Amino acid sequence: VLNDFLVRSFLRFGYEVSFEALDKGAIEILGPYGISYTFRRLAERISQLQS
Amino acid sequence: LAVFPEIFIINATFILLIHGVVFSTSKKYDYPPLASNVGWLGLLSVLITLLLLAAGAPLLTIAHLFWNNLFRRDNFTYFCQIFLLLSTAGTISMCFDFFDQERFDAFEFIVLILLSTCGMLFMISAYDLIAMYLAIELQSLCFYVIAASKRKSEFSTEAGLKYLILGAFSSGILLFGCSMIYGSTGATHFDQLAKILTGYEITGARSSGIFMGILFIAVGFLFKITAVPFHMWAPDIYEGSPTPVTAFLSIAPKISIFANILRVFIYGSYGATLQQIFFFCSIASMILGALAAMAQTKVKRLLAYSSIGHVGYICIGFSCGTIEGIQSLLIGIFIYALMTMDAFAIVLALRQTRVKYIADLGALAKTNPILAITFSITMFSYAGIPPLAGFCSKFYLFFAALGCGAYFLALVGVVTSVIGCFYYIRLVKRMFFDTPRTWILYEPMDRNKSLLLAMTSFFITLFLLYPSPLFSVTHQMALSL
Amino acid sequence: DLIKYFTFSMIIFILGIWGILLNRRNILIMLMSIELMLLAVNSNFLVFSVSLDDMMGQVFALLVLTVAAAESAIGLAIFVITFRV
Amino acid sequence: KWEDWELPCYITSFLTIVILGVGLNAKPDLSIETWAHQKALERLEME
Amino acid sequence: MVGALLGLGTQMYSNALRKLPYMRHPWEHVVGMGLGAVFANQLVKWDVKLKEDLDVMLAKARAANE
Amino acid sequence: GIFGIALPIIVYKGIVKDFHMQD
Amino acid sequence: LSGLILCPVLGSIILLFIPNSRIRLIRLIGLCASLITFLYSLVLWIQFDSSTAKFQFVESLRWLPYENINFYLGIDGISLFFVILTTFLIPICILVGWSGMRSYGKEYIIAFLICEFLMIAVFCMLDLLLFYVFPESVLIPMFIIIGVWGSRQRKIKAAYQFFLYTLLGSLFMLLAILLILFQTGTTDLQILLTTEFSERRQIFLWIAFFASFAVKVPMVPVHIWLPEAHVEAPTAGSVILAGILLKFGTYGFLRFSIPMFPEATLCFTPFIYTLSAIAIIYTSLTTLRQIDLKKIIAYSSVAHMNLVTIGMFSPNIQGIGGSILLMLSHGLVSSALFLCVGVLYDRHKTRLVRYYGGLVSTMPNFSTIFFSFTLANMSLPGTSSFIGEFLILVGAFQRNSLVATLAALGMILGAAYSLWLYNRVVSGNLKPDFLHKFSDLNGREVFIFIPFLVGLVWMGVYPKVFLDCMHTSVSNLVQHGK
Amino acid sequence: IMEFAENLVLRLMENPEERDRKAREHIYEMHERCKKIKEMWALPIR
Repeated sequence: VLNDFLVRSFLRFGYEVSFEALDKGAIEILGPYGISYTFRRLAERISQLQS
Repeated sequence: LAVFPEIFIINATFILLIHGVVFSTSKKYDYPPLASNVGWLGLLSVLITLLLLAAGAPLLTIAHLFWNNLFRRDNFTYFCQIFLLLSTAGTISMCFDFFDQERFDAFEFIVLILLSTCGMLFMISAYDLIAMYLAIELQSLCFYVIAASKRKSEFSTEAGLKYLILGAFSSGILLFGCSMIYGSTGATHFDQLAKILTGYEITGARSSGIFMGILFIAVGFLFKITAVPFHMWAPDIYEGSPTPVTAFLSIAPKISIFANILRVFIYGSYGATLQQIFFFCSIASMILGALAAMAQTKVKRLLAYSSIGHVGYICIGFSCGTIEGIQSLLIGIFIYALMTMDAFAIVLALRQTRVKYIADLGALAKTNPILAITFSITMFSYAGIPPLAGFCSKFYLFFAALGCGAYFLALVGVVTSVIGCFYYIRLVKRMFFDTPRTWILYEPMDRNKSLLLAMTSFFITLFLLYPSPLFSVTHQMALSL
Repeated sequence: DLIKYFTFSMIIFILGIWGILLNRRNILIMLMSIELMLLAVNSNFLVFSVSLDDMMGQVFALLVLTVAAAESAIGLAIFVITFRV
Repeated sequence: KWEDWELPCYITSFLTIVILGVGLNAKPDLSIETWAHQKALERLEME
Repeated sequence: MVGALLGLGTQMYSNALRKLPYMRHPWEHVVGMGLGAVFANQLVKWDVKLKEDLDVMLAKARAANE
Repeated sequence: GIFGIALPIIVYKGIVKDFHMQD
Repeated sequence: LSGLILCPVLGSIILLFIPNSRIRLIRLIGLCASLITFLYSLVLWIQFDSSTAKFQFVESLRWLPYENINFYLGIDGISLFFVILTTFLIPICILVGWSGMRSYGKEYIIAFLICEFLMIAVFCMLDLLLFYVFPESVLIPMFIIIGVWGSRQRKIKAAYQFFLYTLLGSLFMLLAILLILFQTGTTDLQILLTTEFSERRQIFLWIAFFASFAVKVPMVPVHIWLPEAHVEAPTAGSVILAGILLKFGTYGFLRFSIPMFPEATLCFTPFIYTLSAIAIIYTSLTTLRQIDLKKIIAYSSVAHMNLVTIGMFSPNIQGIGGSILLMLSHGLVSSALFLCVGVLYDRHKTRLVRYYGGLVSTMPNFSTIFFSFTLANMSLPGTSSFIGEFLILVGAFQRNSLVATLAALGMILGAAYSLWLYNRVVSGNLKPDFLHKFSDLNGREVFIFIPFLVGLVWMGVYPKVFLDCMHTSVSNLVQHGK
Repeated sequence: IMEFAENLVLRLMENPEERDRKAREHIYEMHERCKKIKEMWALPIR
């Protein structure tokens, strides 16, 4: 039973903090995603100045 | 009668122009700077007009001589004109510091603001393509002049020059629209153009002349109000020109051109065929406002993009022709104007800085903390924070967009307004809770800005506690159209 | 024949807006094209007033004349001020 | 507990505590259970 | 009315923005705002009257149920 | 494991649904 | 209610004309204004009749003429004692601030920005548009309370992406509120009750309200704002946050979810079931990971609040009674624990948690009271929180008891870590480096503790006076959900 | 008791017309549902 609790606490830390990092990393990535799309389109828009 | 608001502000401008020119060119008075003396009498020629205009409320429609020829006043023109004179009153009041402290002996900047206000009074009541164009260009010409006024710093000169180019080209587009519409209809009077354009249905009925005409008029207007796809210089226009002339050509032409749009696009031509371009303009304007405001530094250019975005948030009230939509648009102009007069009154309170960005705007939580409170109130109001007035504007606009079935327009509005709320909350936090950043100290603001900032700050916070007068006013204006 | 005297004005206006778009660098050509497109709409008003046999066109064309002229006055004066001393 | 030595002015709060104490039941009754033991008691009379 | 309190604030808020202390005779000119509040409420009444008039005009219009 | 609980939670939901199907 | 309604606004505004560097007067009079608005809340309680579907003391003032979206103010059932708890707690914040100088923390500013009874407004506001304005509106007062006098742990901020989502969720609810407002002109909550929506749209509108709510409610996917908002919050900012700002989401669900969209609620019962369940499981296990005391109490609060959710679902009169009474007991218990941890901070001036040691020597009465409230945050049967949570539990009344079996873990781990943390805080003669500065509690300190313990025990031994005054309203809500 | 608890409760009484309040509210909003559908119809007015 205590071997069970140790292995299960380790697995629990793993699962929960893994999905926590998953959430946070999705946020971090999906920011500059829109940033860079917007900047590419704006770059076309500012190359309109001297096309 | 019926032109007593115009007859006066034209006679008063002449009395001021002659009085100012005689004295400034006077050896006896040691060539005094007549600014703040032709002013003061300027802004009183506004208040006496606002008193001549508000009093004769039934008298404005006193003749027919004007009706089917020149211009038609009604309850909408009356209420929107009491607002333009009131918003011109604020704009002259905030400049009093700019006349004394900043070395301006050029009084005729005042008389040009007064002539522009007469041009706008004739825009609001403009009821014929010819009158609409002539008043539009009177006000735009006064504003080209007073935006290219500062001749020492080259930064204001090129800004005024591109403002003249953008405005003359916008007026050319608007005028080609007037030409196509007139040429394809043989009638310029909005009372005549209305009878023709009932059941026009461009997308269903082949009428290319009238279509291209309405499109060019809408494009010229969306240039004048500096909407998104045609702003094209508006940030540099607001940044380069001096601060009070920016406060003028940034709030008063919006009011006037928007009233003019309500005239031509809700009475002269009523269809769901033209408001599609305004729907697209609203979408991209809220988008550009949000994003560019997230991107800018210079407080003048930040207010430029914020005004572009808020002009977007206005046009969603026009993107549906229902009475609720027009009333939402009018609510949005009053809460955008009073808030912009406030933001520009604040930017004018900080004369000490040069062209400086939000970082130099910092430390206001420490130096003059009540002014920082007011600035946070105004910026929140733009964002639309619930307990303020800008929230009421954006919320009634979104509710009109929902009641008009434009659910996607409301969606893009809410996402852009939440982006703006985040950006302005972050700005207020960065200004208050951190970022000391070099502590530039300010000379105190004068009573004129003080009362306007104070009364407007009171209006923004204590608005939801009494929105009945403004809502009644704007619904009456919408019914009158 | 009205189309000949209008589409020609229409493409004069298109030339004006085209020169506006291209010449964002040089401003004197910008003002040239401004008065160009304020002619192509002015000549447009005159043509449409002769065609429709209506006088509002010519009244509006005269007022656009004496408004685009003041606009050119202020434009060139702003341009001369822009080239400071 | 020094009424004359009101060094932070706790007298307001203590009087509030006393008024809460006199915040009696008021015997409002007027409840769904009070009304139950009358209407459903009539229902019991139906037996 | 509430306009009196609001004016004293507008004047005091003004003093707080110019850095000046909260003192002078303009706090007695806030009675002018009390006059302003009474007029604004009076204008609310007059305005809802005119809006009801325009609304019955609209009800008469719009096909009048036909 | 976290997604496991996320899906087994709606599985308990489905157990409630099976109880609803019991009558 | 007509006159006795606006006590805090009148007090605040008429004090704004008293800058008064000598603090004594502003403290005294702000506290008196707060205490009398609380007295009028309590006499409004006494004024209650537990027998009507109508709302007890209805008042209004025209706000916009057409469709009359006006300040409709009802206090039936739940709102009755929600505003009571609000008032009950606001003098607590005014009283935790008898600090002598209180200079940088300019006393009148915190007085004026705690003495804003927009919480009273929202709990009485009974037309969900203006009702919408207020919880979103109280964020401006909350933000200034949270950091202006709040402890600075970081460059004061909230997760920016999470904050943007939190406010986006709030405005998403706004679109739903408008869709219902123009759906049938229905201005207020009585007529939004009467009306009937399209089942296809009821679910969309329900989840659209739920966005903002389940941000205000601390559900598992979005609840992180509580710990970060509290560890930086001031002693009296947390007392208000836990006290009321969490009750906002659950009361929002209670009024504008269950009797509004009965079919949508029926359809989404398992959704909220699993959401709140896994949220309680997470926030029970988390205080393992968290060593920060404020985060600990905030996560216990998340647990209790998702219990409030796992109970509000029900047409069980006992179910929603346990929901609202867990809300009352939570606004008592978590705020009492925040009072505790604030005293424990200040008396120690340290923001590490391993440093609170030898408490039975420094402040043993604080040990007694800290237990008297940590038994409650784990809901010792006998406390108010027990009555609340067990009516939450029996909320599986017409049910089949599968979510009570997840509340199993949610509450067993909660009680476990409650005891672990009360030990960890008071454990051992762990001599700290405080230089024999004992910091025994103040008479005013035990005073501000008095009312929470009193409400707690008076509920836990006699919940009648609160379940009564409520049953008529909740049962009406339920039959509309029938 | 305490000499006035009897009349201490008559600080509210039933007065059940607040339901006609919502009855006529509903008339209000039934009309108001015609707020946004209405627009320009008159070409015979001035």
